[PDB]
Amino acid sequence: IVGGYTCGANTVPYQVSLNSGYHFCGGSLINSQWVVSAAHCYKSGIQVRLGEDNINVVEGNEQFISASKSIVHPSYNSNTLNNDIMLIKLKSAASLNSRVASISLPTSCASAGTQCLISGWGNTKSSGTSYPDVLKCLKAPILSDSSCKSAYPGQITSNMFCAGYLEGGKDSCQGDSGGPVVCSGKLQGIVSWGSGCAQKNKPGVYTKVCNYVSWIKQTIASN
Ligand SMILES: [Ca+2]
Repeated sequence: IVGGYTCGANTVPYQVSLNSGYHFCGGSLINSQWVVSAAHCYKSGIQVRLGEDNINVVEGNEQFISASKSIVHPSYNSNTLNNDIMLIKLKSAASLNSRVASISLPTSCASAGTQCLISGWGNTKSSGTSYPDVLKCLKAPILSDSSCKSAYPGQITSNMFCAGYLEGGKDSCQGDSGGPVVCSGKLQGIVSWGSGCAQKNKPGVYTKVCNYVSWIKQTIASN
């Protein structure tokens, strides 16, 4: 399968579903008490759902935990989606196992051409509305900054990256907001935006997590 595929149950154990009566966004578990997501996913009364596969069915590996806190990045701009990152505290610590695991923070930024894993539940159709119910996966390289910016002129900042193919076809536009981009076992990206939807020269656009690591560590330790 060249593109969107079915991950397999609990193959991506750091993957979280944010629920407000429905699944509205994804997120990543970074330690037993904290989740990172996109700031554009900011909402009151979240329930964070861990160990999911089929989000409509109780399949036995779940943990359902209310969010106690959310902290949107102080420089988040909801017009440009610059600094599209938010931290979510769990009311109770999650219980960690094979299917519920934390993802490490990067120690450096990943380079262009690095193959990454993008995951989520969101829309599959470049042209229509089709929302599947088990965890979906995509493997794509990080594009060069040039390639990214020339696809979205004036719209890409240092705190963003693109991943995929300049011919489009395979993309995570609405492909599940808030969800992870993981490269070499490290969390590099957060599913942020993408003008169009898998259009020719319209990749996915991700929050460049490697710029925020000091913010994340300082903030979680203080909160
Ligand atoms: Ca389930």
